Amino acid sequence: IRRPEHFTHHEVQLSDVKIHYVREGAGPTLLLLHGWPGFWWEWSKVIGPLSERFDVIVPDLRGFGDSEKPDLSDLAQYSLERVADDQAELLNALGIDQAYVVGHDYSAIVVHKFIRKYPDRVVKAAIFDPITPDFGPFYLGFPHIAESWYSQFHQTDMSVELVTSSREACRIYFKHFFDHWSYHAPLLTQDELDIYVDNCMKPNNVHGGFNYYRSNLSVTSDPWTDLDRTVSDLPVTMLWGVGDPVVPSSLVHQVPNYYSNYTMELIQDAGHFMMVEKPEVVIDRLKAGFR
Amino acid sequence: IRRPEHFTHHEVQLSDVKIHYVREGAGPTLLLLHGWPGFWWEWSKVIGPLSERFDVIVPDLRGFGDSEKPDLSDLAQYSLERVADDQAELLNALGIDQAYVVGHDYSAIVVHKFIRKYPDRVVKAAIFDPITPDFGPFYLGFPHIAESWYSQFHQTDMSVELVTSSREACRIYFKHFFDHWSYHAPLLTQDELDIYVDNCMKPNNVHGGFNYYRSNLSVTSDPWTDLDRTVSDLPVTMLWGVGDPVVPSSLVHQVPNYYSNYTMELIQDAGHFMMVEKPEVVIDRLKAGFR
Amino acid sequence: IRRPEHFTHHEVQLSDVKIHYVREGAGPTLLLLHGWPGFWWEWSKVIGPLSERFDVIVPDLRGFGDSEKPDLSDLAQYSLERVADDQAELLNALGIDQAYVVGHDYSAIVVHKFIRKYPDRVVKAAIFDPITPDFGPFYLGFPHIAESWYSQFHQTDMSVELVTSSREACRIYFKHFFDHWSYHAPLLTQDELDIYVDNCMKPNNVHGGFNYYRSNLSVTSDPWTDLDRTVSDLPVTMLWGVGDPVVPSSLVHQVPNYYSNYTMELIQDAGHFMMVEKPEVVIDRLKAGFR
Amino acid sequence: IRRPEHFTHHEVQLSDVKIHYVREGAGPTLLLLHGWPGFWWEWSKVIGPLSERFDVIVPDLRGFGDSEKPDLSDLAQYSLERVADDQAELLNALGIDQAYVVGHDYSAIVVHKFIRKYPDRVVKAAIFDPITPDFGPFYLGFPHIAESWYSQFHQTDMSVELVTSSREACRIYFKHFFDHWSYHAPLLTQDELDIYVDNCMKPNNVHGGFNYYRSNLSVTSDPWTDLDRTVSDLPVTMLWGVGDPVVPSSLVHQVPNYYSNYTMELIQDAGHFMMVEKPEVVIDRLKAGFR
Amino acid sequence: IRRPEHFTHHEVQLSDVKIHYVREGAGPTLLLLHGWPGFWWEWSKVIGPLSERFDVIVPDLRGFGDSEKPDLSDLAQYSLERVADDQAELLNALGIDQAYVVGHDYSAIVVHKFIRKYPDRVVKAAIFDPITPDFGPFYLGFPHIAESWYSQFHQTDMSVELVTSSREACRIYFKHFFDHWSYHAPLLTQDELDIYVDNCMKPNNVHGGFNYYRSNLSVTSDPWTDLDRTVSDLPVTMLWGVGDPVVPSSLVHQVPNYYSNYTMELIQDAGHFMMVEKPEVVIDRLKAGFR
Amino acid sequence: IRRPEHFTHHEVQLSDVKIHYVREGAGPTLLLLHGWPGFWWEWSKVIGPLSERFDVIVPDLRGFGDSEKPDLSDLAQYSLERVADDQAELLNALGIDQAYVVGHDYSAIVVHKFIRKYPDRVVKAAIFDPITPDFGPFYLGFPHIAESWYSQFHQTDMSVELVTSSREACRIYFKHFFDHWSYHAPLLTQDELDIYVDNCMKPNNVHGGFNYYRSNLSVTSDPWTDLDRTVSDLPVTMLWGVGDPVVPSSLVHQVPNYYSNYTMELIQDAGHFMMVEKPEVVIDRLKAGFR
Repeated sequence: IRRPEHFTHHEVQLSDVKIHYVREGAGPTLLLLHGWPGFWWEWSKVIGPLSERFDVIVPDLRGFGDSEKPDLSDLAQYSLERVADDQAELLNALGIDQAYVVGHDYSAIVVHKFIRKYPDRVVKAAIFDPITPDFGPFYLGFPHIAESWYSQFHQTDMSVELVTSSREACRIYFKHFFDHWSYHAPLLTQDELDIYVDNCMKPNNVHGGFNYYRSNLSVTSDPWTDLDRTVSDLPVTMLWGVGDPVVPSSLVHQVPNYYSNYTMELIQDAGHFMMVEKPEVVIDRLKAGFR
Repeated sequence: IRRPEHFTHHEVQLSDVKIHYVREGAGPTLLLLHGWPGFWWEWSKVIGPLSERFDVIVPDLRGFGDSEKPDLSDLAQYSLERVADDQAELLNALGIDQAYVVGHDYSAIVVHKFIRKYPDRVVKAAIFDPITPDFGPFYLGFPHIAESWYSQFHQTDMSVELVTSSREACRIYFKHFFDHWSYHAPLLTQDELDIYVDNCMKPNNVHGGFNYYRSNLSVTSDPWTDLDRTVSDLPVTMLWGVGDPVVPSSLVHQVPNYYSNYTMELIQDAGHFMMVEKPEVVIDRLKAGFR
Repeated sequence: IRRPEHFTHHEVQLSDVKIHYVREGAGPTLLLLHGWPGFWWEWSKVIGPLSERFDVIVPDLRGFGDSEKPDLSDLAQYSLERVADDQAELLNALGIDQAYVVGHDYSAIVVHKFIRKYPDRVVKAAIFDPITPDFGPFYLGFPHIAESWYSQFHQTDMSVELVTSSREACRIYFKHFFDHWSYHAPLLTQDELDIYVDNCMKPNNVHGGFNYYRSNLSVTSDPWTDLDRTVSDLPVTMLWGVGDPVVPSSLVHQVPNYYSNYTMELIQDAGHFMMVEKPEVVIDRLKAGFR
Repeated sequence: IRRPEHFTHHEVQLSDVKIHYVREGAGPTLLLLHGWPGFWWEWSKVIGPLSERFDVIVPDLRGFGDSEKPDLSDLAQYSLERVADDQAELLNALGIDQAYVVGHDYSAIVVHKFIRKYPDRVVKAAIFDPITPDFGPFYLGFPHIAESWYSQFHQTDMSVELVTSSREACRIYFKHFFDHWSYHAPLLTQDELDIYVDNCMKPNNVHGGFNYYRSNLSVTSDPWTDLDRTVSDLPVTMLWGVGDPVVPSSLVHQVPNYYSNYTMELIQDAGHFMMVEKPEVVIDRLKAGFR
Repeated sequence: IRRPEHFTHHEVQLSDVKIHYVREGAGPTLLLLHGWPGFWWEWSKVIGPLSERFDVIVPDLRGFGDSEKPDLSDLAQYSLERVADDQAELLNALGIDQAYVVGHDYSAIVVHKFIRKYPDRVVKAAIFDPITPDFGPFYLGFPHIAESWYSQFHQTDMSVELVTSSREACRIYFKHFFDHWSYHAPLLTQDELDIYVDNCMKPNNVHGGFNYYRSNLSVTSDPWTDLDRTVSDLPVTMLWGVGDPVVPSSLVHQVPNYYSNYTMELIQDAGHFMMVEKPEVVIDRLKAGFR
Repeated sequence: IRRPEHFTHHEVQLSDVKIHYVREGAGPTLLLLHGWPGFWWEWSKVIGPLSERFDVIVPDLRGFGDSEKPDLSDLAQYSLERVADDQAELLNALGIDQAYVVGHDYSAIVVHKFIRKYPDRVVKAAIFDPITPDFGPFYLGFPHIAESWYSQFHQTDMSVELVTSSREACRIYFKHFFDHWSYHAPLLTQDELDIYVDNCMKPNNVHGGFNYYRSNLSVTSDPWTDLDRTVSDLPVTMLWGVGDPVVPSSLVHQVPNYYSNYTMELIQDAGHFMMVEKPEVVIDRLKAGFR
C-alpha cells in the first residue's frame, strides 16, 4: 500500500478554485481523473508504475479531497461543465499543451466533455465504464432506481447530517458502495477504507460530493451540452468492469452514437473501481493504448 | 400528550404471529391501522375522543411496534396480504363480527385488500391518502424517485446497519420523514420524536419495517392480487393531505377505477400524517362518516 | 310542488341580453345555475329551504326560459364564455360583490369558467357532475356516442322542426332525457313534466337550447379557453349522481388536474338532476359546504 | 312516376319469414336490394327499363315494407347474416340457380355477405357506396358521429314513440335523410315522399327498421363474420355518389382489402340514393356491367 | 407488328431539351406518355387505332429514346418536375391549347404533376397503375424491396457498365423486367424485344434511364411538390393490371386522397405494360373514357 | 502474392457434402471462415504468418469454391445452420476436439451459431463486422436498401444468367463489391481480381453463392434459431472496419445483447475485407487475442 503522505502534494490557484494534485514521473503528460466516493488517492496503485513512462498528474476534482469546496450553496459551481473547464485550466497553469486523459464515474462525463470542448489539448483518451448523454433515462429509470436511489438520497439535507454524524456512520455508509459496486467484496483492506473515510470526514467533503448529485443528477438537472451530443473521432480506449452494477456493461450500446474511433474491452473480474480492483489491467491497457 | 404507558396494552396469539394492541371505549368496533415509520401510538391523539363513540382497537402491524417480528429472513411473512389476513384473525379472536376500518400508508393497502377479501367483516371504511393497484408505476417512476428513493435504500443491508448504529443516527434518519412528509415542519415535539425513536430502536423494529419494503416494494415485488383489482361499492370515507409529497393528491385520479361509493376531501393544511398533524379533522370526519 | 307563478319574477337588462330570474331570501348571495333541458324552475324544490340562509338568485341562462334569445342565427351569442360573462354582469347589476355559485350540466362549464375569470366575485363554489376541458374526447368518443348522440341531432334543422311540431312531440322527446338521465324513472310527476314542456314550447326556446349544442358541441367547436386550463384553488363542493349516464361518475378522474381544494361525494341514488331527484341532499350539502 | 300499385306483388313463405317482392321481365335474374329508410319501391324508376334485359326481382328485406316483421323483441332475427340467408332462400324458393345481385346501404352488407357465403349463386354483383368490415371504427368514430348520430337515436324506445306519434312527425323525420343524404335536395316530389311515409307508417315498420340499428349498429354489435373478412374475386361493379355524406367516397380506400376484381366509378351529381337521384346512370351501368 | 420506322418521326427544340416524338391522326390531341424500360414505341399497337379519333402525339421523355439526354452528370435535369414541364412546352410548341393526357410508370407521376400544375391544358386524363405522393414508403419499404431492388442497383456506376457491356448483357437484363412485370410471360416476341434492346443500346440511353432513378428514387430523393399533394377534380380514367408486381393493385387505396372524380378498373389478365399486353383494352377504355 | 496453387489442397467427405480446404502449420487449430463474394483464398495473406503459431485450417463453405454445391434447387441445403453443422463435422473428421474459430460476413453468422451450438468445440472465437439476430430489420430496412439491394437481385434467375453470361460480365459485377465495400479502392490488383473471377466462373459457383441469399436473406427467410438468441460468455475478439458500408460500425450497438465477454476494436482504414485490406492487423490481433 502506498499511503497519501508518500506522494508529493501540490496546489494551484485556478480562475475560481484552488486545485490540489499529486504529480510524478517523466514523459508525455497523463492526467488521471477520479470519481465518487473516492478522490485522487484511488489511483495510488497505478501512479508509480505509470510514472515510468508518463508525467502522471492526479488532481482532486473541485469539491473533493483537498481541492477547494466552492460556495456550498451555489450548485452552478458544482456543474460538470466547470469541472471539465478546470482540467483545461490545470494544463494551462502547468504549461502543458497536450495530455493523455483518463476518467471514470463522474470523470467519465468530464472526459466526454473535455475531449469535445478542448480537442486540441488531448493526445488520446481512456474511459472506464463510460457515460454518455443518453445515460439519464436509464439511470433514473425503472428498474435501475434499485441501484441509483443514492443519487436522490443525496438531494436531502438529512443525508449530509446522517453520513457526517460520526466517523462510524460515515464508514458504514461508504463501505456499501466500495463493496457492492465491486466484482468481489471486500474491495478494500481495513487500512485502505480508513483512508477513504479520513478523506470523507474532512470538513465539507461529504457535502461537496453530494452537491455533484444535486447539480448534475437531480430530477430537473441537465449536465449535457449540445457539443456533448457530437461524435468524437479521437482515439479512445474503453474498459468495462462487468461486475459494475450501477453503470452496467449493457451501456456499451450507447457508445457508438458518440464515438467512431475507439476500443472496448469487458474485464470479467472487475466492477466499478478498475484502478483499485484490477490495477495491473489498468497499467497494462493504458501503457498499450497510449504507446 | 398521551404517552404510550397511559394506554391499556394487550397481546393476542394469532395463527402465525402475536399481535400487540391497545383498546378503549364502547360502541361499534373501530379498527385504526398505522403506517411507516410509526406504530399504534401515532393514533394516540384521536383514540380518546373516538372512544366516546366507538370500541377503538389499535394494533401494531406484524413486524412493527410490540407485535411479533416474524422470521426476518422470510419475506413472505412480510407480505401485505398476510397483514390483511391478520386483521380478520384479530376480529375473530376478539369475537367481533364487523368493524369500521381505517388505514393510511401501508395500511391503505391493508384496508384496500381487507374490504374486498373480508367484505362481510366491514361496516364502513376510511382511507387517508389511498393507494391503489396502479400506484407502482407512478411511485417508482420518474420523477417520483426523488421522493421514493428510500424504498430502495431499505433493500440494502447497509440501511439497517446505518440507521440502527446509534440512537442519534436513528433519530436523524426518521426525523426527515416525519418533517418532509408533513404540511408544516416540525411535525413533532422533541418528546414525541423521542417516543417514535424509542420504538424504532427496539430490537428488530427497523429491520422489520424495512422488510415491508423488501417484500412489497422491491423492483420485482407484486403485492396486489386479482381480487384487489375489483371495484368495491362499500361506503368509503377518503381524506387527502395536500401537503403529502410521497403519496400526492394527484393520485385521486386512480381512485374511481376501484370505488363506486366514496367521498373525498382534500385537507389544505395536512400532509402524510393526518392523525398527527390534524387530529381534530380525523376525529370529526370519522365520527361524521361513520355515524 | 311549488309552481313557477309562486315565485317573484324579475328581469334585468345586461349589456347584450335581458336576463330573467327569481330571487328570494336573505344572507350571502347564492347563485344557482340550471342546465338543459330545464330552466330556473328545476331549482324550485331547494330555493325556499336555501332562502332561510341565503339571498338565493336563480336566473334563466341566455337562450333559456324567459331570458332573451339572442339572434338565433349568431352562434357566437350562444358561446358558454358569454354565459359566464352574463353572471358577472348580473352580480354587477344587482350591486353584489361576491356570491356563492352553484352549477351543473352546461352550468358546470359556466362555473368552471366563472371562478377562474372572475375569481374575486366568488366566495365558494359547488358543481354537480362537473365537466372539465378534457370532457370532449370522452363525450363524443366511442362508446359514449350511445349517450351523446342527441348533441349531434341538435345540429340539424330537422331536430327543431320535429321537436316543436306539436306539444305532444315535444313532451315525448324531453321526457326521455328526464327519465333516462335519472337514477329512478319517472323523475317527474305529470304536472311537473307539463311545466317543463310549457317552457320548451315558448317561442324559440327549443331552438335557443339547441343553439348551445351548435355553438359549443359541434365537431368543430371549442368552448374552452387557456384560462379554463388552469388549476383553481377556490374551495369547491362537488357531488356526483352515480346514476348519471351522460356525464358518468368515472369522470371524477378528470377533476384533479383542475382543482386543488375540493370535496367530492358520490350520491348512490341520484342521476343527472340532483336538485330534482335528491333535493334534501342538495340543501344539506350546500348549507354544510357553504357554512 | 310509377306508383306501388302499378307493379305485380308477390309473397313467399321462407323458412322463418314471409318475404314480399315484386317481379318483372325476362332474362337472367337480377336481384335488387334496398336500404333504409326506403323499401322495394325505391327501385321503381329502374325496374321497368331493366326488365327489358333481366328477370328483375325486388324484395322487401325482412322487417321492411310488406315483408314480415319477426318478433320485435328478438334482435337475433334482425341480424344482417339472416337477411343474406333470406336471399339464398328466396332464390331456392323461386327455382333460381344463379342471379346478378345489386345492393346499397344495408344491402351493401347483405351483398358483401352473400357473394362470399353463397358464391355459386352469383353471376356478377354490383354495390353502390359499399360498406366493408372496416366501416365500424370510421362510422361511429369522430368526427363522423355528426352524421351517424341517428344510428344511436334508434337504440331508444323514445325514437319509435316520437317518429310514429303522427304521420306529420314521421314525414318530418324521414325527409331529413332523403334530402341531406342526396346530392341535390329535394330528392323527392311531395307525392313520392308521401309514398315513403305511407310505408313507414305501416304497423311495426319504423320499429322494424330501427331494430336493424339495434342488432347491427349498437356500440356492442358485431355483424361481420370471419368469412366476411375474405377477399372476393367475383366481378363486382361499384358506384359511389360523391354527394353521400353518411357513407362518403373516401371509403373507397377500404375496398381493395376485400376485392380483387372490381370496377369503381365516382358519380359527381349523386348522393346516397343512386337509383332515385340518377336512375339512368344505374340502368346504364348495370346493363353495361352485367352484359 | 408496326416497327419504329413505319411511323413519322419529329423533333422539336424546347427550352432546354430537344424532344423526339411521333404523331398521327386527327381530332382532339391525345398525348401518350411512356415509362421505363420502354420508350415511345411501347404505344405502337394502339397509336394507329386511336388515331382514327384523335391527334395522337407520342414523345420520348427527356433522357429516353431519341430525345436529348441532358448533361448526364446533372441530376436536376432528370427530375420528374422538369419532365412534366416538357409536356407543357411540347403543347405550346405545337400550338395546342388542351390535350387528353395518358401516362403510366414514370409518366404516372408526370401526369399527376401535369394535371395539377397545368390544369387549363388538360381535357381529361388517364393513368395506368397510378403512383401518388404516398408511394415512397411502400415502394422502398419491406417487403417491397424484393421488387424495388433495381431502383437502388441503378444508383451504382457498375449497373451502367454491366448492362451496356454487350448487347447480350443488355438483352438479359431488360428481358427480366418485361417478363416479370407482366401477367403472362413472355410479354414480347423475339423481334419486339430486339427493338427495345436496339433502343437501350443507343448511346447514353441506359445511363439516361438510370438517372431517373438517381434523381427521383435515391434514398434521399423527393420528387413531389406541395402542389402534388392536392386533390384533383379533373376527370381521370384509371386502369390497373392486377398482374403488376412492382406497382401492385393494392395501391388503389392511396388514390382517394388525391382524386375526387375518377374511375378505376382492375384488368384481370394484365400486368405493368397495359398497352403492350392488352392493347385492345387500352384502345377501348380510352375511346370510351374520352368520348 | 501467394496464388491458390501454392497451398496444399484437401477434400473430406462429410455427412451430406464434400468440403474442400487448405491446411498449414502447427499448434492449436485455427479455423478461418470466409464470406461472399470470396472463398478460402481471401485468407491467403494471413495463413502463412498464422501457421507459425497455429494449425490453420481454411475451408470453402458448402456452395463455394471447390466445395460441393448441394442440389441447387434445394434451398434447405444452403441454410446457414447446416453450414455451422459442417464445421463441427469438419473438426470431427480431422480428429480435432477444440479449435479457435474466426469468421466474418456469412461466416459471422456461422460463428455466432457455432459457438452456441457446439460450445465445447471452441477455445476462443473472433468475428469481424459481426452480425446478430437483430440484423434483419436494419439490413433490409430504409435507408439501408441502398446498400442491401444486391441480396434481392440474387433472388432472381436473371441475376445468375447475367453475371455468368461472360467472364467480362462476371468481373464487372464482382469488382463493384470488392471496391465499394473497402475503405480504399482498389482493393485488389488485376491478378488478384482475376483469381476471384476464376473461382466465381467455376460451374455453379455464382448460383451456389446466390442460393445463400435465397435461403437466408429472402423477405420470408429466417436463418436464426432460439439458441442463437442467447448470450454467449465465450471470449470473443471483435474487429470492425469503419469503412464497411454494408455491415456498418453502427451495428456495434447490437452486440451487447448477445455477448458478455468480448473485445471490440474499430479499425480506421479498413472496410469489409479485413484480411485482404489490413492483413497485418488481422495477424497481430488474432495472435494477441488467442495467445
